[PDB]
Amino acid sequence: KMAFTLADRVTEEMLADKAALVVEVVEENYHDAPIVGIAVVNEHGRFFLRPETALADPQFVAWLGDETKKKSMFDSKRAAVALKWKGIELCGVSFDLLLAAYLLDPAQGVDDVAAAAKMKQYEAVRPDEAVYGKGAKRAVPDEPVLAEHLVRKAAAIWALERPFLDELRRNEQDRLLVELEQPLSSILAEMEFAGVKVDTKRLEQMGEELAEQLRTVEQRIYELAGQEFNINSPKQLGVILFEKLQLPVLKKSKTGYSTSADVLEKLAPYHEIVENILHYRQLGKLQSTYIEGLLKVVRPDTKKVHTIFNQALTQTGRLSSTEPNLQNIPIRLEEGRKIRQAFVPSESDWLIFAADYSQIELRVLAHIAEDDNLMEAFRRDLDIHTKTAMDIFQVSEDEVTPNMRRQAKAVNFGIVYGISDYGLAQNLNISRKEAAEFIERYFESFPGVKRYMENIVQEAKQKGYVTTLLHRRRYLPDITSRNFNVRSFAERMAMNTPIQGSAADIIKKAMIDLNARLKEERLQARLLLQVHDELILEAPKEEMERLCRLVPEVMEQAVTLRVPLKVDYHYGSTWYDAK
DNA sequence: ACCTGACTCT
DNA sequence: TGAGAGTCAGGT
Ligand SMILES: OC[C@H]1O[C@@](CO)(O[C@H]2O[C@H](CO)[C@@H](O)[C@H](O)[C@H]2O)[C@@H](O)[C@@H]1O
Ligand SMILES: [Mg+2]
Repeated sequence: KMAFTLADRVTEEMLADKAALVVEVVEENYHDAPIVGIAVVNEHGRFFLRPETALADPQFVAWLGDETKKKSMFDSKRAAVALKWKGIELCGVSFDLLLAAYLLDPAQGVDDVAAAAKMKQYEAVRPDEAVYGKGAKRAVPDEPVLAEHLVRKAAAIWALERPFLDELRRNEQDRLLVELEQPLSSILAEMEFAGVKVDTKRLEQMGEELAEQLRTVEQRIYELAGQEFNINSPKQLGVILFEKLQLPVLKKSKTGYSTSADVLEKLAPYHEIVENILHYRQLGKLQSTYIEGLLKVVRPDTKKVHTIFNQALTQTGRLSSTEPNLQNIPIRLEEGRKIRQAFVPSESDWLIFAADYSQIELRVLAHIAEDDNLMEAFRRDLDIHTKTAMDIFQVSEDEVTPNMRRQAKAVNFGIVYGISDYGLAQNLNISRKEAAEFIERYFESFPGVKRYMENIVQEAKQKGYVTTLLHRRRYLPDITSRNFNVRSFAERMAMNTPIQGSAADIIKKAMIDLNARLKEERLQARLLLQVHDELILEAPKEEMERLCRLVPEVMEQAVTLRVPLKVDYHYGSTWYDAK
């Protein structure tokens, strides 16, 4: 039972210039959430503070906001955002153990102090799930149990900083932490806190129209089935399709009949019900997920959504986005794309500005593989899919048909995401054998890419991991598996992670560079969102001309590759219009 | 409360 | 026959 002072006032010895700090927010969504307790561990001791005391104390608040008073934390964004909602600035966080653990091995799934500490044989700290419980039973425990937990977390941070930093340095990842992921965390905190304004009235009227179209289609489906059933139950729908209407079973799921859209598209010729089911699902997804789902997470006092970017989750160095996920808002189909008309600037006379990299992943591949053909294509700023078609099919540009371009694009999608010949076969509705032929023809036209793929798979086997341009790492222990599919996937990930992960590295560095430039230029523009290869901002209408020049340049110059980077941009009165 | 299947994005 | 994030409805 670890020693500490349960303090009832802040003292000067709590305000040392180096500390482990815990500012505990237990709610999963930390926006405008309570802080339940505070712990400080430093050279003078271990301290627990009640937040109503600490956060009302001017000296404690000044210390929190003093850049020269250095703090080590776990998940500093969570604390920084919760403090922002209370009007308190957190500065001086020089070490974030969450981000340190994530960089060392994203596959460990570190999401609490205990999990990080276990990586270095430190077990004098309980998992948060053990203290707070889970789901319905989740609760803040009584003060003695809470205070000991927060102090043990602070103690672990204090003890673990040096070994984590030492391993990062050995991995050549120390700058990645201190110069890239930590500064980014502050930028993400500001994006999240600013939020995105939503035109809820427009969403509600869309919901009304959708509801009417769903009722029409649903009724059509029942008259075509000759009975009512739950269309959203793949079990009940499978009985109607495959038993009652006797449609061919072209594919199964672990549990029953497949009703995936690609299966359904093949069955459309047999019965009118099928097109109606596909339309019902399209409309229902928009209704349940992007109208109703979105409305439920808009804050009613300000009509904004405040996402949380998980910076320490994905295996490739991408962010993820939650509550709402603003990285999967519809765009491909025009009916869904209209959802974007609901995402508006937060101030009158402001506009939405969106800038995206053109083919960043294939450009990164050109650079890392040093493929002469691919590097020449991007040096000419060619349409990469048309050029890929010319090469794999050996035809001139004016002989490339739409279908040839489509198939070439699919081969390029495959390379960008590292999918298998089976995956490409499925995407193109062709045999595995034919997909393998496509892939072989690609390697004849891009032999540098082939050499890269061979060379990286050997490197992953030898080292045990692969790396990205800015030294992000992904371990691939399955590369030696005696199971063909398992090993093949690891080999694809060896090839793919440096492409996907380097693209994540670049856009992160661009975000950092852009925030610095916006401040230097005294612009009011602010970053709202990142969507993997694109950045969305809002700014006064009077700043658009400057941003047209500034934002693409900053993004294009974030790194210097053997090929140029190219950024496209658009702006308008809503996110829909920034196209 | 977790799992499955379907669907959205890059 | 693994790209992998998040969300939803249904269903054990
Ligand atoms: O605060 C985000 C940060 O916390 C973790 C747990 O360490 O994720 C928690 O919070 C997220 C934000 O709501 C949730 O999506 C997630 O389910 C929850 O565990 C980290 O994974 C994340 O980086
Ligand atoms: Mg793009």
